[PDB]
Amino acid sequence: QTIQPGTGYNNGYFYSYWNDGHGGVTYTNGPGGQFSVNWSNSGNFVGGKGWQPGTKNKVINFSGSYNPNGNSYLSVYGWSRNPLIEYYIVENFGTYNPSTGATKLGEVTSDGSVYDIYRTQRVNQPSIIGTATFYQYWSVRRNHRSSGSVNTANHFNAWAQQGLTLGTMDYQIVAVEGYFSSGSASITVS
Repeated sequence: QTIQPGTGYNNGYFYSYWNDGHGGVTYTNGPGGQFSVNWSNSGNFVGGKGWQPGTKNKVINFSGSYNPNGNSYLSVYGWSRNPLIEYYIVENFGTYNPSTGATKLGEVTSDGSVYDIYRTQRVNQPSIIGTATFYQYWSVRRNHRSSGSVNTANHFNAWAQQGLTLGTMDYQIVAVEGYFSSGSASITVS
C-alpha cells in the first residue's frame, strides 16, 4: 500500500522510505519484494526493499522498470556500524553521476560489468546513529541496467582491498533515490 515515510517489514521484506518533506513523491509497497515509486518535481527521497539486517555475502536479484526523468539513482544501498559506513552499489542513474566529486580508489568487475570505486566523507551529517562523521563508499556500474543480480561479496571484497573494513551490517535494500526530479520505477527484490 501507499504509505508515508517509515520503515518496517512488508510481505517478508524490510522496507525503508524517507523524504525531505518537499512533496511530489508517492511510495507504494507491493506484493512480495516489489515496491513502486512515482514522483514529479520532487525533493530528495529514498525508498526501497531488502533485508534488516543484511549480510556481507548476499546475492541480490532485482528486476522491473526504472524510468528516471532527471537526477535519480537505482542501487543496492545500506549501512554498517563499527565502522559507520553508508554505501552504494549503483546500477543505473539519470542525468547525474553520483560519484561526481568523489575520490576514485579503483575498479572492480562484477556481474557483467566493470564498476568504478569511490569514497567520500560526510562530516556531521545525519545517519543511522544520528549526527555523525562517516565515509561513504561507492561502486558505480559502467553498463547501466534496471534488472540483474548483484553479488555484494565482490564489492565488499574490493572495498576491503582499498582500505574498507565493514563491521556490523545494518539494513541492505535495493533503493531508488530521487533529487528534485521526476520519474517512475517498479522494482522487485528477491
